[PDB]
Amino acid sequence: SGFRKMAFPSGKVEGCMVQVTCGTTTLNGLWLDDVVYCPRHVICTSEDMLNPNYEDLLIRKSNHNFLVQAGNVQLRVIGHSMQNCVLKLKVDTANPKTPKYKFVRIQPGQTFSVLACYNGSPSGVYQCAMRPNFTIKGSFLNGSCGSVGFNIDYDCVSFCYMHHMELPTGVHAGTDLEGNFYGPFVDRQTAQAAGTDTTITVNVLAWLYAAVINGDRWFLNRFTTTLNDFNLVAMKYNYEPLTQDHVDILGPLSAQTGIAVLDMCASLKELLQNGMNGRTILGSALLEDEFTPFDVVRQCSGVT
Amino acid sequence: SGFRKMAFPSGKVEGCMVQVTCGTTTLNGLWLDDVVYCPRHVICTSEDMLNPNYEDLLIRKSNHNFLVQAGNVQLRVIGHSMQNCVLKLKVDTANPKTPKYKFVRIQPGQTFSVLACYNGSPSGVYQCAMRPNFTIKGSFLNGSCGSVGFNIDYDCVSFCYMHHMELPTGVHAGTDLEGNFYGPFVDRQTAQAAGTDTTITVNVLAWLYAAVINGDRWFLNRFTTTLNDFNLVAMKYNYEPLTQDHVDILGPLSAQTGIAVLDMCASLKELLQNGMNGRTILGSALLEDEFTPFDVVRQCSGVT
Ligand SMILES: C[C@@]1(C(=O)Nc2cncc3ccccc23)CCOc2ccc(Cl)cc21
Ligand SMILES: C[C@@]1(C(=O)Nc2cncc3ccccc23)CCOc2ccc(Cl)cc21
Repeated sequence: SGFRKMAFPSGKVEGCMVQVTCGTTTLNGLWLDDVVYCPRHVICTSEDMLNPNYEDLLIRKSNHNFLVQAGNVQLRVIGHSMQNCVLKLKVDTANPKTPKYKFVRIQPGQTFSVLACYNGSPSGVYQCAMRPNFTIKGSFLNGSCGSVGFNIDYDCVSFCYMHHMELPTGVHAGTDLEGNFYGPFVDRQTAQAAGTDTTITVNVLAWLYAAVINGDRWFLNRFTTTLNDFNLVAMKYNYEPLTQDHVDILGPLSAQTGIAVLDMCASLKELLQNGMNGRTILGSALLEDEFTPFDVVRQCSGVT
Repeated sequence: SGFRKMAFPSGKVEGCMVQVTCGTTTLNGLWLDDVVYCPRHVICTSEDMLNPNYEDLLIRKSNHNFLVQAGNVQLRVIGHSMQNCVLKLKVDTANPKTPKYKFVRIQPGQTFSVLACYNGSPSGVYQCAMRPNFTIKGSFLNGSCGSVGFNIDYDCVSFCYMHHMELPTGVHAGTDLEGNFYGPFVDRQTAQAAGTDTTITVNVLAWLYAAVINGDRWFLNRFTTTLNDFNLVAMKYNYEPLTQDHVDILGPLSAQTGIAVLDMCASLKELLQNGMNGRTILGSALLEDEFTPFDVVRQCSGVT
C-alpha cells in the first residue's frame, strides 16, 4: 500500500549519459551504439541563440570540434549530422552499456521519467507528463540540455524526450529522439508562450482509482453521470474531454475496484464543483494528473 | 527552474539488488562486497509472523537453506548471521558492482530515495522522508521487503533504510543497515500503531525558500516573528518546534533569497492561520515537508 510519484530505475539510462562540448557550450548527450544524440544548440553561443541559422553555424564545425567525454574518457568523433533539432555524432566506439532501446514519440497526457544531468553526470530522477500544451513541468538548470525522458518495459528503454529549452514561464520544451519538438516550440531565444495547460482527466480518474485501492474513499458519492454531462463540467474546469477510448483504458481499474467509470466521473464532477473542503486524497490537496492508468496498475501490481 | 520531488539516480543501488529465498519466503537482499543483507523475517512463514522467535527459527536453517540469486545466477552462501533484525549472508563472491558505501542511521526529518524491488528486481525509485513518528510513507507491496533507502554524495552511497513492514494504517517501518528499527517497531504481526505524524517545519521553510527561488512569491508577507512566537503557532498546527540549529541550517537559503529566516517563519505562520485560499505553491495545495534545506540547495544548484 501507499502511492508515490515513482520514476523508473535510472541505471540503464545513466550508462548512456555523456558530456558534449562544442566551442564554449557544454551539454549532455545520449550515447547509444556508436551514436551520441544531443540538442543541436550545442553549436551556439548565447548570442547565436537569439536568431540562429543552424545549417550555417554547423558549416563552421568539423568532427574534431565536438568533444564527447564518457565518464572521464574521450570518445573519437568520426561523423556528424543534423536531424531536425538534434545532432547525431558518430563515434568510433559502441557504448558497451547500450541497453535494448526504442525511440518513441509520446502523446500528451503520457508520463515518463527524466534523468536530469549536468556535464554528462546524473543529478536526479523524477517523473513527469507531457502536458496537453506540449510542455513539461520539469526541474532543469542551465547545462541540463540533452537530459532525457524515458519509459522502461522490462529490459527495453523507450526514449521519448530530450530536453532543449526553458520558456520564460518556467516550463520546459524539448524534442523526441528524432529531434522533432513536442508542440510548436522552436530552438531559438524568442517569445514563445505556452497554450492552456489543461488537466489530464483520464489520469485524474486513474489516480482516484489508485486512491480507492489504497484506502482513501471519502470522495466516493452516490451519483453517476454520462460522458456528455461529465464533459460539460470538465470543459468548465479546463479538464480535457473524456472519450470512450479513455473509459476503455480505465476498464482494468474499474474492474479491480468494482466502481464503474461513469460513477468515478460523477465523484470527480462533485470534487470539481465542491472542492476538497480542506481534505486530502493520497496526501494531496489537489487532483493529481501525472499518473496514467498504466502507471496506476504498474505501481499497484509491482511490475519490475 | 522548476522544482520536483527528485530521487537520486538509482543505478549504483540497482547493481546491488538480489533475491533471497528461504523455504517458501522470497524477498530482496542488498549485496555489498561478499555479504547479502536482508530482513530476518525471510526465515518466517506467514504463520510464524504472529509470534516469531527468530533465534529458534534460525537454528533450523543452514547456509544451503538461503537461496541468493543475482540477476539470474545463483550465489553460494558460505555463512549466515543475525544482527538485530537483519540477516547477513556471507557469499563466496564479492559483488563486482559494489559502489563506495556507508551505512548511516538517519534522524527524523531527513530524506532519502527508495528503490522499490520485487524478486531482486527494481520496479521504481521515489523520494521520501523519515517521519517524526519514525514511519515512512512509501509505496510497497508484498515482496518489497529488503528494498533499501539511500542517499548519494558524488560516488558514495549511504544506505539508511531497509524495508521490513507495513503497519495496518498503510505506513511503513524498517531498519537501518545494522538491523535496528527506526522507532519502536518490532518485526512481528501484532498491533503496532504509529504516533503523531507531525510536519517537519525546517523542511517546509526550505521548500518555501525553493518556491521563492523558482518565482512563487505570493505568500511572502510584511511580517516577522520570533522563534518562541512562531513555535506557539507550530505546536498548535502539529508542526515540529523550530530550533536555532534549524535557523542555522536555513542560512544558505536565507542568503540566496535575501529573506531572513524569521520573516519566512512569519510567512509560514500566516499560511497556517489563513490557509492557501485555493492557491498553490510549487504546484502544491499543501505545505510540502519532504525536502530538506540540503535537498533544496542541491536541486537548485545541480549537484551531480
Ligand atoms: C539554452 C537555452 C535554454 O533554454 N536552456 C535551459 C534549459 N533548461 C533550463 C534552463 C534553466 C536556466 C537557464 C537555461 C535553461 C537558453 C537560451 O535560450 C534558449 C532558447 C532556445 C533553446 Cl533550444 C535553448 C535555450
Ligand atoms: C511481511 C509482513 C509485511 O508487513 N510485509 C509487507 C511489507 N511492505 C508492504 C506490504 C504490503 C502488503 C502486504 C505486506 C507488506 C506481513 C506480515 O506482517 C508483518 C509483520 C512484521 C514484519 Cl517485519 C513484516 C510483516
